[PDB]
Amino acid sequence: IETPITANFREGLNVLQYFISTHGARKGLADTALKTANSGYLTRRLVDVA
Amino acid sequence: GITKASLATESFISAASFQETTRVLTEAAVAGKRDELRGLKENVIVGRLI
Amino acid sequence: VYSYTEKKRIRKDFGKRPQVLDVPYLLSIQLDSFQKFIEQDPEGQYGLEAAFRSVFPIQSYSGNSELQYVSYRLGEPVFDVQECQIRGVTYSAPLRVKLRLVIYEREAPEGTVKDIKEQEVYMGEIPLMTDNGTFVINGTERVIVSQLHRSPGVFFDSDKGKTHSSGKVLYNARIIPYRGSWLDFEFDPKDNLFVRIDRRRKLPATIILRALNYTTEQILDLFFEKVIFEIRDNKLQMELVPERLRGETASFDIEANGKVYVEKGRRITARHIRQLEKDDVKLIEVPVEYIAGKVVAKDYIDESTGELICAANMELSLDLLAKLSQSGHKRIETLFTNDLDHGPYISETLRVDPTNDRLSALVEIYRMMRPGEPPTREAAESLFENLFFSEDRYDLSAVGRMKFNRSLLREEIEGSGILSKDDIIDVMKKLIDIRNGKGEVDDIDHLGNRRIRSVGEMAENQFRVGLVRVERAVKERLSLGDLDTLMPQDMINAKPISAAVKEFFGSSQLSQFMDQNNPLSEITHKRRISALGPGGLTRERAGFEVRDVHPTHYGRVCPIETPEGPNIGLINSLSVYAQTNEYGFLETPYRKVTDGVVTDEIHYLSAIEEGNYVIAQANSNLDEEGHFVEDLVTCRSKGESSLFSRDQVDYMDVSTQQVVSVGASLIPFLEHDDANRALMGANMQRQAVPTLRADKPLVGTGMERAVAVDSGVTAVAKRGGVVQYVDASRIVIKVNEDEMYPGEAGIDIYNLTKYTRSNQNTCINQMPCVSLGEPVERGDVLADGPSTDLGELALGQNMRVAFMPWNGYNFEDSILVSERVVQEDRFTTIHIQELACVSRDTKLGPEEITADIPNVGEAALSKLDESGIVYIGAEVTGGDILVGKVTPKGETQLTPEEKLLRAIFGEKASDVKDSSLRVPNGVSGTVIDVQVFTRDGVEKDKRALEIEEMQLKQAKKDLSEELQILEAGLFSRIRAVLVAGGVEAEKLDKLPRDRWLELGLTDEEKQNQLEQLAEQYDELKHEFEKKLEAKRRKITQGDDLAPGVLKIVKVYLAVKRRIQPGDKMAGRHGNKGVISKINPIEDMPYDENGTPVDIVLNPLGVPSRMNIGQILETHLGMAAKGIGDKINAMLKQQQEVAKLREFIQRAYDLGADVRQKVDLSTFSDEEVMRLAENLRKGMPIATPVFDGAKEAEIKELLKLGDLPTSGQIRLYDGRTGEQFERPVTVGYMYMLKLNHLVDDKMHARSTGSYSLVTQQPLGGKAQFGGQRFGEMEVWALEAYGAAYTLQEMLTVKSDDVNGRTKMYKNIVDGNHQMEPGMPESFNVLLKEIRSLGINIELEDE
Amino acid sequence: VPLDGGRFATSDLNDLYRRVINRNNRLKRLLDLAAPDIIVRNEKRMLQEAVDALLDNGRRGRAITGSNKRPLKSLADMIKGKQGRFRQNLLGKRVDYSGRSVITVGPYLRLHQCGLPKKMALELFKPFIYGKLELRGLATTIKAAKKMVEREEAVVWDILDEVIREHPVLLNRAPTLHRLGIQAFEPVLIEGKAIQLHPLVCAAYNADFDGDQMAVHVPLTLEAQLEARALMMSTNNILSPANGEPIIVPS
Amino acid sequence: RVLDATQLYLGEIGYSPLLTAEEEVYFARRALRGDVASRRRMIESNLRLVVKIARRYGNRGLALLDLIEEGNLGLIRAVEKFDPERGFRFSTYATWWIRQTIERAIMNQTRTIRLPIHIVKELNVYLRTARELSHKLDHEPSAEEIAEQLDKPVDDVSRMLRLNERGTAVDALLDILADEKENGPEDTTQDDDMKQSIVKWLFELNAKQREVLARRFGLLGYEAATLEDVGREIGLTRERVRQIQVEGLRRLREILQTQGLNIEALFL
DNA sequence: CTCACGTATGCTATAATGTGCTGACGCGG
DNA sequence: TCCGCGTCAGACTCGTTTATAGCATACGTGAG
RNA sequence: GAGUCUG
Ligand SMILES: [Mg+2]
Ligand SMILES: [Mg+2]
Repeated sequence: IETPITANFREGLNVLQYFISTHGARKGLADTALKTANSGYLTRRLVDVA
Repeated sequence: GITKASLATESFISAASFQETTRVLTEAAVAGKRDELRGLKENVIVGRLI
Repeated sequence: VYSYTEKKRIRKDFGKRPQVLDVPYLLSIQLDSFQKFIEQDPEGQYGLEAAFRSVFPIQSYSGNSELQYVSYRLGEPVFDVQECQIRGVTYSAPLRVKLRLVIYEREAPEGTVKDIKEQEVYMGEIPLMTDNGTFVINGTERVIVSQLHRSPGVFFDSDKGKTHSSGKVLYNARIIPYRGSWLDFEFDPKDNLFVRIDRRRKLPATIILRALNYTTEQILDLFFEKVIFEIRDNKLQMELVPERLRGETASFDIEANGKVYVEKGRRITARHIRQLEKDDVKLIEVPVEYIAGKVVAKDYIDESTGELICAANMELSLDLLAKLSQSGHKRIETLFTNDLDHGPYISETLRVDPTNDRLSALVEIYRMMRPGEPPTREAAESLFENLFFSEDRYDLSAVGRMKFNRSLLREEIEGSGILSKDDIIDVMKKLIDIRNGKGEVDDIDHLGNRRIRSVGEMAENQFRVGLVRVERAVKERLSLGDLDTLMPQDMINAKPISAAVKEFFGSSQLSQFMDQNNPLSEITHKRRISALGPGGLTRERAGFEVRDVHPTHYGRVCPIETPEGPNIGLINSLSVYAQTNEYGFLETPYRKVTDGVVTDEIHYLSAIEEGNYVIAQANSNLDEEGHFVEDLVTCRSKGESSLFSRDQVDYMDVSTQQVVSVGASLIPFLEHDDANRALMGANMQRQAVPTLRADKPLVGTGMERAVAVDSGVTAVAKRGGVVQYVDASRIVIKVNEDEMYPGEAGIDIYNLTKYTRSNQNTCINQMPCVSLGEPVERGDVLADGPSTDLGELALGQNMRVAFMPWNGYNFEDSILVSERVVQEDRFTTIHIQELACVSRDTKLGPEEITADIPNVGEAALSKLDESGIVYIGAEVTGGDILVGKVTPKGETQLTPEEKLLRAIFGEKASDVKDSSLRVPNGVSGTVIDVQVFTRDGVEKDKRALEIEEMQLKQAKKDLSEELQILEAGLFSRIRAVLVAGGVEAEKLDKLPRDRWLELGLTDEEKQNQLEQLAEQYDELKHEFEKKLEAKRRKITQGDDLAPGVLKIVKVYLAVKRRIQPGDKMAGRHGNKGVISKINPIEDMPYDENGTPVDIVLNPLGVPSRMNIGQILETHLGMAAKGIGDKINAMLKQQQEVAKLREFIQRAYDLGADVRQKVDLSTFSDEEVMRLAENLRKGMPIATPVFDGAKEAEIKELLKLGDLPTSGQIRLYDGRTGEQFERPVTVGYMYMLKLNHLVDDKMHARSTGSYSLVTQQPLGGKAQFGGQRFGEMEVWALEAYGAAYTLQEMLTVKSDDVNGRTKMYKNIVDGNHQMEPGMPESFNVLLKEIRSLGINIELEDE
Repeated sequence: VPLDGGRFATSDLNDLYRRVINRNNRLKRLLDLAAPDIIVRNEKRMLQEAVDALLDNGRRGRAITGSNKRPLKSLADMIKGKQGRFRQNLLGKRVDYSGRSVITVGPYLRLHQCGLPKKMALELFKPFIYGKLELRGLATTIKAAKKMVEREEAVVWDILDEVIREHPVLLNRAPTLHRLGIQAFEPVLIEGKAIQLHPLVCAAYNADFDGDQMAVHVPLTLEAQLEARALMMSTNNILSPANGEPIIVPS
Repeated sequence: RVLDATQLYLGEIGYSPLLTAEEEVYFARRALRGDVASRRRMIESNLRLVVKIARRYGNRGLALLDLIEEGNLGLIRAVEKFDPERGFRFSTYATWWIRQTIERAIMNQTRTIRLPIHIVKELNVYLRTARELSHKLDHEPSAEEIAEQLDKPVDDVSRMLRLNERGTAVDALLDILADEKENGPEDTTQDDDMKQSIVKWLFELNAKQREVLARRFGLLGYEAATLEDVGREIGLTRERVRQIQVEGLRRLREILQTQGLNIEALFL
């Protein structure tokens, strides 16, 4: 995003800064649910080979 | 590379347990292949000592 | 100006932004939607009306007979919600529909004067929605979640690369109806336009135009602009349009008049173009060689021969030009196709098109959908017309047509549900415009393209399916039968419609068990939006783009409330102020800004409308009754945010809260919390179990009261007035004359629900809020639900918390709690479990529920009464028998050891077994209730009969008290009317009230009032009789159960669970923990004043977590309690009402720019001391979300409490007495006990039952299962050495049948030797491979 | 098999075998009856369709939908899928003498110990109790020993304390990514329903006590006990096998 | 790319000749006399009729192809027992046969457990009655309400509606269900303890008492005999066998009171 | 040794004779 | 175009709705 | 099989 968040938690985040935060947050959480499986599939391919 | 290397093992019990079980068993059945149970997965399948 | 329930306890508001619009009814969506489905509208096709008019009238295949719809009616519900829940039946109304069988003559042309038969037929019961928003299906409360799907209309999309490493953007159009086949247009790498009907095989796009009867020349005239070529004398000329060339390179020397404008081989810039246009250039002379390649538009033929010289859409040559000239044509219409802006797409597509005429095109279309089957012309016309041009199989709906017309830039919103020939071409036109570069692709995630279906639309659809199944049956029977004997009801079947609707409300994905842990859980569940289920996405189908927050979600969908799971992003909580537009798009309120002045005029804007205006932010500072204070206001438009001038501003956010959902609105200092942690906070509030004592939150937001009231779990006063009678069971209010209607008796009775089972086996208990003889207004809380304080929502309990390590007892989020919490029974929770015992009928004979049970101790049978049922109030523990039962046994061939044993005790015990319902092992409780369901023919148990005696007498008492309080209340009114114009005070009270039918007065309005009250009295007299007969019938009524089942006994156990190590606790900033240890009071850190802390939480679980909200909550919580401690001190010493008033006014009116004013004064002295008594256990404060309390306001409040500005205190170790070497942050965090109790999760197994085929032990604690030893876990043993441990786990511990028993015997024998075997799953594998016909043998040594 | 409700429940292989037998027998009939060849052909197609559905349903095109609309599970489907028999019932299994519960800290523990709930351990070591009970002559036989445990008599606790002494128990956490996701401990009997984990091994399990749970497993044989104490013990698996740096580290 | 067995077959049926009245009579007379071609042509020409009835008989038991083939069996019986001498048309007579054979097959094959048509026919009447009741009673038929209308026994109506319940698929439900015929190791171990104890108990009581007691119950002997049947061995008594059987059990009752069972192992 | 009970195969006659839910995953070989 | 892959345990709930003729002889086993 | 969940 071209506009950074000038403020900090102590000062206080607004609804705009918070809404913009959410994107990154949820992509992170979705990443944990969805991405975990290719890592694990690599462990399993490795195990079978060796 | 890993996936093919695991399927190239001369044990069809390991090949079947990994993936592609239908195809592995047709090619083993047609070859009249004999698995002498040398690897770890093979022994774990028959419930024997590793 | 405050309400009576607010006079008892006022929350201090740190909000500064005045609320122009109040929070609406939160359970608006469910109620409006379903209400539209059942709502009787004559015109407005909504739910059933629409459904009948759509299908009906159904006319026979012969055309003699037809069935037509008149009107429908819902019968009143056979059973109330209560009886439905108990009995385990669906709460529904019978659907009776008037239908008219009309018959035509075949001999007369269309004579309708033969037979008209009209009758009211039953078609199913439809499940009804409760006033709360739920459906009771088979005695279980369920919620049908609103759905989010792609709105019908058109969409223009494009694979951004993907296909062809060429990296070509292939544009496509998708026409989506509400019902029908999908119509796709798409480009190919070679720029050929293709059509996929119903995403089948590809066909050239032009083929569909031929099917709609377009000649080649007409197609070209539609997409292409024409260029005229005049052949004058000998030189070639062409009619020039100044621009066309534009950004092209001049292939010839372009000469106009006599004078050369372009140089040959140079690019024509803007100057050349304006020069040519101003000179008015219309003819330009050109070489003959430039036409080699130009495409002819029309068919040009030789007027002499009358044969075709060149067909339309044919590439010209020097020789075709010559032949054309000499024939006598000196004007040639050719196609304008200059790459770049005007691409020859359709021209190239016609060359790819194998078809010639209309028929050839219709045949090819027919052959695509039905490949193989020979064409007929009738078949091909019928199929093509029935795809997109049939009113019955295709329907864009109002929203489809509306979005379609707006996408093609039309003026008219409303139109046909079927696709017009004009529609299809306009869509192709726009596709091609987008390929050319003018026009853009629409977004799929954009809420302007995602629509909400709540219940009523979905119930409507299932109901249409039912009708369609009926239509086939009906039409079939209308044709076969004789018309005159046969009436309409013998043709209709109710079972298809009932089955369609039953399958929706019961089998459907979107119909799920209501989540009832707590009020907020309910309210948030009912306002859920799911993109999943039928007609929606799947977890497999669901990408990353849909899941993420879209710009348009602002004010409509919560960005911070989504399951952290596979459903992350598909399930969404609705925003606070959000609502559904008439078409079902989401919309949000905004304040109109007129001439820079910000009006209170409020407009709900849809996703698409929002894009167009510039909307200021809610935090934008308004200037005292007019315009914005600041010159450059921070606003948002075109989906992005920056500074704007004041004149540019169109609108503004209504509240600061509108972005957030309900659940997140309850988080105090949300502003200071990371969005991830906040998500889990809002998610865990839903898991909060209500405690024995519902404790308000000291640090609230203000949504607390809204949520408690709208959830419905609180009893709220409709009429108000003064409370005549309080009881731990009921509240009777006497209504005030101003709202009290002069027709019926003006006494409201609210019956409270006492201690009832929830779906999660939590406890639902209503207690009375008000005292005896309290004056109340409309919308005052009369009784508190389970997790509600005086009107406010109370999910858990606030506690004195200190942030500091303990001796590792708060290691990783682990929580250290004081014994005082357990003593004070705070977070003690009530749970009610339901156990059933079923008496079935078997091939051997019926099972008996006697107390007479073979092989059972007197200890066990002590607790069962005559029938074999446990007594009410009886404490029970695992293995105790609740309902005694015996299953008849047949000839049982016993062994020599069994025959010798049965001989020794002589306890042959007849031909019966022991199948008694006994308390599950380790669960221990008190029996609160017993219910018995018997069949109709079978002789009732002695215990069943005494139960009915109780229900009958209790029913009689209930109804009797109704008629008594209603008669007393009604004559109390007649008494006041008679005094009006007839003073008889003492004289009327002396004669009996029963002999008041004679009493009247003069013929005026007051005599008519007496008549109203007398007709009501007698109405109630008979009503009481028929009510009592109904109750008596239901109590006697034998219930129809499953086949096989003679009777069922349901036992309800009650359990009090104490808080304990392993139990899961959290705050509202997503801060979880498991309790590690319960510390003695002596051991806990204590203040200078000697007061011990309740909970010790770990400092290190804050700065990493970036939920700073919890710390602000703690500082403010201590300040709140500071002021409560001052009020408690002033109340203990009595002191002056004047002095308390002073302190309390200075307190409420503290904040720098406090919005909320509280001009204490007007409060009467009695109101003030009731208020102080509530404020004593800590002054409750409200910190709105994004308009919360500032640090400086919290420190100012602390100073008012004489607490430190740092909110850190000196603490002393309880154990040593020595001080901690630095100040510790202490205050009050509102804490929640979640449903995840250790009591429910601990499980252990040595040996048990084993699986059917695989012979491995079962899974799960309910099946007494062994833990799964997975691939992962095996590999660990492989990495180690551990070969015996692994084999054990593979063999004697799982399948190996002989091995496991043999090794069990060895372990009791103390041998600890394995003796392994062959795992049985393998023997099955072998059998399964031989069943495939593969010989798989074991080859021996 | 008969469900309790009086209803029956059966494998889909029964529906597929019945398809095959009906069509095959009808083919025998139409051959005995000398039927015209168009009809014979249809029956031969239908017979091949039924056998192909029975062997591998869904490979030969549209799978045969049974009762719900779901395709019938065929022979090959029981072997093939991850869920087949290989991955589910054979390369990993459900296991006896296995339990679970929520984990919580035991800062008082030494590195080689873990808090094991009384009731959980009572159940896991049932045969070991029966065994000592009969060697002390406190129990006359196994059913009397079982009833003494059911009654949870005071003497039984003393015996159970005696059995657990120097007997290692395996603790496992999902997911088991590397070998230290299983470790052996000497158990310490504790009143209460939560497992107590030593802090320093929380790193290897990636255990944080906000509700995580652990599997318990009892090594039965002398060999398995020794492999647990020597190879898999907490104390003995200090260094990461992936690197030379240790895993057990205070936090 | 016509691969589907159904579309292939229906393609082949369409490819047939359609018969007239005079043609049906000519072929039918030759057919009953025993013509090869006549039988073939009448069957092949009337396949279309089977399909029309089989098309409206789907989604009830078997598949369309399975319903068409069984329907074709009715066609064969129809051609065999057709009477061309009666002026009445073939299509009318065939329709009966096709519906009969389809219905009969649908009543047998559809359910895994063979159900008799006798019960199925009764069931039909109960369900038709339920339909008429439902139209007038807004509610659904009770068992007793149906029984009242047919003047039949409540128990008989309940038995029938009890057979209406269909079977459920195990494939999962298989893993919830556990072997009930296979006893657990703990139970099997308990039987081993008892059987072993008996052998030791037999050589603890008197020599004649453990002979007579064991061989009666079939504990040591091969066959479980009765008081009178113990006479076959050496006892050859009725009174002395009964006194000695109970004398063995009385001394053994005191052996269980002293070891610590009796009332302890009475609950069991 | 005989009859009842459970189960099955039989025959009836206006003419009728051509089918038919959910759609969209993504990467590699 | 086709087909081979996609992390590891745990909790709970729901589900297996609907259809069709009547009466005579014939085939076959079981009970008294 | 479709759920709502805890890592
Ligand atoms: Mg962290
Ligand atoms: Mg965790």
